[PDB]
Amino acid sequence: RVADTVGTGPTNSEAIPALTAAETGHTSQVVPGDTMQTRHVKNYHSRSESTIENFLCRSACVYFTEYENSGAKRYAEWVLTPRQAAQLRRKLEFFTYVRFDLELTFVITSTQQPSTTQNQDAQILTHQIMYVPPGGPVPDKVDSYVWQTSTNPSVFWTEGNAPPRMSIPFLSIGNAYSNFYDGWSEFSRNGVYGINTLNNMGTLYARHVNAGSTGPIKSTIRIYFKPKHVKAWIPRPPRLCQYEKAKNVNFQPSGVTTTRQSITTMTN
Amino acid sequence: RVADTVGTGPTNSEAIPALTAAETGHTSQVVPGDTMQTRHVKNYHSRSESTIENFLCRSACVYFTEYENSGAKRYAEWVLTPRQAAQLRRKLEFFTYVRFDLELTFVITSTQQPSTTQNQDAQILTHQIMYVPPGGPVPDKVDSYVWQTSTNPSVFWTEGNAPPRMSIPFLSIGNAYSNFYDGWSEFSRNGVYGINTLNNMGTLYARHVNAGSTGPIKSTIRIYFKPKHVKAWIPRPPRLCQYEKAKNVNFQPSGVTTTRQSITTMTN
Amino acid sequence: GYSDRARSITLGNSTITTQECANVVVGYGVWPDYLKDSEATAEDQPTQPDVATCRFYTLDSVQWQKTSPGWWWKLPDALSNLGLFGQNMQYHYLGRTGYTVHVQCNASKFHQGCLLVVCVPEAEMGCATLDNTPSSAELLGGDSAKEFADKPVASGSNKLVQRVVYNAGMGVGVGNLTIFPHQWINLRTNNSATIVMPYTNSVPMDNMFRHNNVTLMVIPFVPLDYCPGSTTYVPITVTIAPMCAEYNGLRLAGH
Amino acid sequence: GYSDRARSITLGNSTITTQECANVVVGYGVWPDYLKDSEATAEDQPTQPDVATCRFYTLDSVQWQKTSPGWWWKLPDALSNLGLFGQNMQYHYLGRTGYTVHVQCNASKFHQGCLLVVCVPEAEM
Amino acid sequence: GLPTMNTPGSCQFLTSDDFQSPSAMPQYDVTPEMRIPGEVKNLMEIAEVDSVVPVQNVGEKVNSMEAYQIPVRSNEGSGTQVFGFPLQPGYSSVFSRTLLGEILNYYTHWSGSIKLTFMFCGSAMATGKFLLAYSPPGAGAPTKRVDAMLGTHVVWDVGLQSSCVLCIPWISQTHYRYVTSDEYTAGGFITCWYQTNIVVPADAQSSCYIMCFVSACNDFSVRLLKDTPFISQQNFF
Amino acid sequence: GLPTMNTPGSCQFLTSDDFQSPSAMPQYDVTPEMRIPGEVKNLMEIAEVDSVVPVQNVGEKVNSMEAYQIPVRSNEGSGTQVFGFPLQPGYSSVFSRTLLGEILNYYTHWSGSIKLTFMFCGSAMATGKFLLAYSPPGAGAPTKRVDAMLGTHVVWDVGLQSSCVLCIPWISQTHYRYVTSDEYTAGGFITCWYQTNIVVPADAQSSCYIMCFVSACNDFSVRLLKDTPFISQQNFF
Amino acid sequence: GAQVSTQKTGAHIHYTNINYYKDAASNSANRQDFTQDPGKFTEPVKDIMIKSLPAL
Amino acid sequence: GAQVSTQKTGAHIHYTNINYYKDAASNSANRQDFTQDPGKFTEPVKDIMIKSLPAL
Amino acid sequence: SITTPEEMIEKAKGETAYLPCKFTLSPEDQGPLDIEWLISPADNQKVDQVIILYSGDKIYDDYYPDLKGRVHFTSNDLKSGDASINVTNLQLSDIGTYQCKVKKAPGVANKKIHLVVL
Repeated sequence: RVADTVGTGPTNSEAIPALTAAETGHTSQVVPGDTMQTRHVKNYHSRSESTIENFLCRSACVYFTEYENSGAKRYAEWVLTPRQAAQLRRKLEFFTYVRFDLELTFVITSTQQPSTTQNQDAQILTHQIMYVPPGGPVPDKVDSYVWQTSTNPSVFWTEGNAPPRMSIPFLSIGNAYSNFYDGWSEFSRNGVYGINTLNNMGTLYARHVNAGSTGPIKSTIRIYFKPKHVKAWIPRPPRLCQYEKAKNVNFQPSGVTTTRQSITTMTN
Repeated sequence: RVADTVGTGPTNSEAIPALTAAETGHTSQVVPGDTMQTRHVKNYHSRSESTIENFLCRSACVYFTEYENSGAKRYAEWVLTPRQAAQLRRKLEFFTYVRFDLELTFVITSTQQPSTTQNQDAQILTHQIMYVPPGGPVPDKVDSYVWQTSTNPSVFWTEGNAPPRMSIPFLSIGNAYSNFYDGWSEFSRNGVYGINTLNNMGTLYARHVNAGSTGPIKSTIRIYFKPKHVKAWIPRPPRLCQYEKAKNVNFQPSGVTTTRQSITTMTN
Repeated sequence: GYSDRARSITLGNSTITTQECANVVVGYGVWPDYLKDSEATAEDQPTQPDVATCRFYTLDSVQWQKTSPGWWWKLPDALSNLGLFGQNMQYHYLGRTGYTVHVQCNASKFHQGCLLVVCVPEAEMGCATLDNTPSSAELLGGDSAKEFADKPVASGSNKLVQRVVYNAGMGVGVGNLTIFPHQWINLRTNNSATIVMPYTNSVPMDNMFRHNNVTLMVIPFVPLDYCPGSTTYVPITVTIAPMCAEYNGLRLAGH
Repeated sequence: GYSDRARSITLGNSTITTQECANVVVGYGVWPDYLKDSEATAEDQPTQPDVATCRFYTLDSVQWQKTSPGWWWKLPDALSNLGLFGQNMQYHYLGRTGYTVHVQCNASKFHQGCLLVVCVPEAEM
Repeated sequence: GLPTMNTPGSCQFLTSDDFQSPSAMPQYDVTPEMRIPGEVKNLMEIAEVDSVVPVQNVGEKVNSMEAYQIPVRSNEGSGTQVFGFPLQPGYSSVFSRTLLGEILNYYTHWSGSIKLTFMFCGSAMATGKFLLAYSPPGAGAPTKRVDAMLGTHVVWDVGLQSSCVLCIPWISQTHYRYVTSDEYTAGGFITCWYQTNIVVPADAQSSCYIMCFVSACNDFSVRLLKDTPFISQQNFF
Repeated sequence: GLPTMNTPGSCQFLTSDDFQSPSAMPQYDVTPEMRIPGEVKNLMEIAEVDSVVPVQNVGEKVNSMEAYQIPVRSNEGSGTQVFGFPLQPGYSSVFSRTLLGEILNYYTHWSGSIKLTFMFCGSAMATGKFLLAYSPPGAGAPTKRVDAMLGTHVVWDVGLQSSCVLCIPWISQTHYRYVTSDEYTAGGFITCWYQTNIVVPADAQSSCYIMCFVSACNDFSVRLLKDTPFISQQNFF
Repeated sequence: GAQVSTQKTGAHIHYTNINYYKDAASNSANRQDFTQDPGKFTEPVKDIMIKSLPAL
Repeated sequence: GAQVSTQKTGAHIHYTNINYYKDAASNSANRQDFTQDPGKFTEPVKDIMIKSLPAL
Repeated sequence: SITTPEEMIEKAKGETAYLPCKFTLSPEDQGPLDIEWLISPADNQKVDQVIILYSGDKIYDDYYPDLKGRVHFTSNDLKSGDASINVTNLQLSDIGTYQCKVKKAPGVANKKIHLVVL
């Protein structure tokens, strides 16, 4: 809920709430009643939707890639990082350190490519998505022995069913993930600035278990990241300029804000 | 959970914990505090994921074979043995005797083969998987009378549905399965060395219940083995060289480990 | 009968005295303290010099001209070559410390100007190349103060930090910098700004060489102005004192 | 069932282990301790690093030849360029410290020899 | 074997749903929580912190530190307007980029009071009096100091106290407004005039500047979570 | 007839799941449990057992029993280095094949102390003193015995007691490290020097060897179960 | 072991939730967690400042 | 006959499980079974060896 | 990750140009290391032409005729982050764009160097 307005009457006194000093870095926190006559009001409005759990706990598409049932490209590999999509990324960059659980949902759709192949019979396509931990072996080819997934979590999905969903616990050698790292990985400071061993989750591999049809088919996989049980520390100013590279906060200088015809102008 | 570090101070005394004898075969078990000054630390780390149930209870692909809806090969037969796949096998070979429950999951995918057949109409393909106990009759042909499965457990699966799954109780004439058998089945020692009547489960038969379409179709079945309620006895050293034959521990001599430029070298 | 705008801070063998101050900003309400036995990780006993390491270290002054864009400092890096503090980290692998930033600047009633003193943790700065990262020398200036650029830095193939004052090198609005602990010096009301910062990092302790926990930035929103016959040269001295410092991982000196 | 000629001393992050020692001579019966508030003179608070300064510092070895006359060291001077201890005094006017001297030398049963280890305060030469 | 009947909405993926999913890694021990300062539990706390607002956002000034500063001087006249802007924190260019405006762009409705703090940045000898004022909707933006006085106003006198705070009271027909520009839910007009002329002594600048800080009150709320237009992307990074 | 609604993740096969399945054979009596020695209930117990480590893994020595042995001798010099290797049990070649290294390859993170036991394998008349030492990260591998002494070190004297144990303390910024090689989470450097020269009598070998045993402490844990790269397969057996 | 909690309702009813996984990170989001503490960001000053009293 | 147990949670909540088969080998894995007894592998010696006392 | 991937090197004729392509690998990277040095000519003729290739722990020095026995890897480790080449005889033709590719699955890193000879 929120604070209720308090009724006030005309007051003549030495007390001066409005006068203050902004140099102290202290917010004035002056209610409307201090500077004007108000009427008692019983506010029933509640700050429920402005909470971090409500703000950050929504599914947002972070990356979509495609693969084929034939040809050179037969499998797709993506390393887990949320800086791929500007939207979810900007919301996350609001704070310095964030600790949260992760929920992954994948939407897979297959589109038949143009071909001269005739008498095409298609069998229900089955897709396998394998998650590889950091330092784990990565499959060289689509028909590699790695796809055994003995100790690697993997999900098998058949088309016409609800999208596959799995819940990942917070993984970080450090106490919390770091959105911004100031420094170099090397003790000699001769490496890419801002690189951190933190925020490393894993790599996702997606392929077709079976060819399905003689004719060519291309499938696109979209990865959705929904934060859960989120925690935030040290709030910082929101991004003002468009993101150029995921690896570095490199930006192009941008006008503080939009202009107007002149001061004293009530319109844009 | 794990042990908490204990704070220590400089000590001058006759007691000599670091000095010991490795000939006794006894691990020294010396904490950091015995040889240096430490600060009290309240460790909250827990050895949960290192348990045998957590280590071995994961689904791992052990064998995949294919069959057709026409032609010579119409059914596929595989005898139950986990030595087919090196991954799951190496994890199991960590101990000498292991007793555990077994869970089987099968993933079946059908791919249309190239053909000159025209006007191909496909009907939802139904696959039958039959488990045969040791000493049970084995079907000679796809349309044999054995597929009645009166006393043989069998599962019927239709494409577009979740993969079929069944739970098998520990089966072994002996008290526990034996990973390594030293000896001969024959009292006269004139037979294949290491053969044991133990670890014999059964044979799996997979076929298409109906042809489905005039055009040729080939389906591949993958068998997954997930151990449950596992127990381990007598730990042994992990495999150092690549597996050659499932039947015998035959190996090719392999370098103890990788080499480096010289001793005193900090890199590979 | 004490005065609200009168104060004195005593750390080690150094004392600062201000007769015209606004107040003291204690970070996010947390006062510098040592590591507890529950949140610690390094099993070895921590070494705390306390008197030698924690004391006021005065850096070189800067000149506040009418066109001065702004200046910035790396708190861990700045004191790396000064006193025992600098020596201590040279011989220690890990280091955890808090700071008290007392920016000093004075002018006559006739002089009019305004400055912003703010401590920004993890201030990752951008680079003009838009493909490379800023060089160590450009980002870090030990025994010096790195300055901001009014006009945008030229884009080319090199490692130069975008010194744009309005984006401040972090690609964010300069006006939104008040979210972090900060204080304002106006030559009509303030003569100094004092800020106390608690140690803030994801990990319990971290390397003090390749990693910088906080960054001090002094930016004038309203420029320095005065009539002729007045004092043209106006300096700014920054005094930083470590608080509750402690180190772990004794080794041969170096980086 | 400990052995009389077996010992181990742990200071800071360094540990020495001897499996053939005679005993330990504690000066004139006084064990190194800090300055009391009654016998002190400097009014300023003393700084005690403790873990960094107090730890074993191994000096360069010497060769014991058949004609070796003898060797000598200045304890405060010897450690002036080693570790934080050396750095600490470089930045401090006054300094008060105690020491533990562990001379090490080993030889086979067949080898025969004899050495004298002694600490002489104020050895004006 | 329990009889079950599915309902409309089965096997569907709603981005904003709250269901339970299986864990990809079972029995995983996460790192213990560590005490980190400035923990945030609600977005409003961030929006209650004063943010510098660039009132003079005109021409090339938005590319310089001059946009934030507000000019005042000694003029042989009275009743002149220091500045003027509408009460549109979500839509107006002046507030669209403030900590308040940046947060108000992820929500559809907003209801509460707004605090405006003005800090005189002149010399100690410089003195003056201004008329900070807020005018309700349904009346044309006041053009003279006579018209502006009618609405909520605060006479500010330069003094040892560096800043004076003007608190815009919440005066609306409906319980909430719209962050996007909307004629029906008109906010109001905020203007500043010269109550008295700036007075300076000899060998002292007659041209000074002012700083504006905008934060929210203890009765400010937002609703309907929506995406922010500002951030744009044509390809992945 | 109960109304039901499916959610995202229905009819999916997650390898690491914990659900109930029907029994292929109903009412089956299994063989009664028998008491077998050396029962294992946790992988860590196996990893706490001393494992011989081949420090001298150079050239063709890895194909012989010489890789495990470490050479020492009587040399007219002092302060020389017996050996040197980094603290990387999961990645370093020296520890990649030990009982500890073999188990650390199925996990991603590892956090705890490590015990190194050195057993002198010379004659009874042979005597000597070595300086076992561990140096923290952020400093170059020590090149002389002066530099090495600065870090955690243990003076070892040959005596009736055959072996001396060096316990590497856990000194890391983060709570865990990475089993795979990683620059950010640098472990440290372990080196051995000659505190005193080896001294032997007449008609006695001046060349001896040492054995190293590496085990984990009572505060060692691992996380993130992953597959081991070592085992490879191109076809079924 | 069912947890009964109050549904989000307007001003001027109940729901039952059970956990089917022991993982706990497999649970739903804590939507009903409204706590406010802006004092640190708004006033992180050392000496408390009363509004009635003048700042300096 | 529902069994309520504690979920795996971090340091520094509950789940209900029912068995729908009488087979019992049809149950889920016993993930929460953490027991440590390395004494047999580390020290299988006949005479207990105290660290303070010298080995031989 | 390659340090300063975009850069420009200026050297006089016959001065031996050293091109630095030092990289750093992430934990996920576990695939075979493949280095590929491809040169784009300033002549405006066919571009993306390879000069020197390092794969399967072996080196190939014959993919571009003009540079015959002139391109050698500066470091002999190569697995180490440092993967640099140096042209011994700088010539007027040398002017062009040189691209360095470090491919270790998952993740590919590329560095582009503009070479000008005075």
